[PDB]
Amino acid sequence: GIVEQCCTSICSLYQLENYCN
Amino acid sequence: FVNQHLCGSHLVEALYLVCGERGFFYTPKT
Ligand SMILES: [Cl-]
Ligand SMILES: [Zn+2]
Repeated sequence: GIVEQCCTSICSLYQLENYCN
Repeated sequence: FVNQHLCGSHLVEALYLVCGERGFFYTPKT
């Protein structure tokens, strides 16, 4: 999930947009 | 865009800004 990807590691803007609706 | 570990409410606010009117889903469930 997002925690592992953006909290634990670092996320680009493009990886953040995968969690938009 | 910032290049940093976004956690807690900092990750949620980020999602709000980036998703806009689209809205988003926040499911921390590992
Ligand atoms: Cl903090
Ligand atoms: Zn803080």
